[PDB]
Amino acid sequence: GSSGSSGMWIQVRTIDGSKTCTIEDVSRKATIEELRERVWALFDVRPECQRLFYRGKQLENGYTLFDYDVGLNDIIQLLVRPDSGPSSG
Repeated sequence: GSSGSSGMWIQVRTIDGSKTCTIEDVSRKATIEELRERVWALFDVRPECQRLFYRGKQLENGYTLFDYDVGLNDIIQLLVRPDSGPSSG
């Protein structure tokens, strides 16, 4: 199945620039949906509230790093959204 002796890591820095993390255990064919989960567990921010930007390109979800051709140790600006109302299912 998912092969890859060595794993991939990236630096998730907040657009503002206050805190930076280093997500590990990443695959070249790893979907973005799986990535958010991490940033959502570390920064405790929903996968929809937290925004990911790379090279001035609003990173999309559903596709795999391969699709976007992401590099190893690539910095991606993280922009989270505020409450934005009590809106809740």
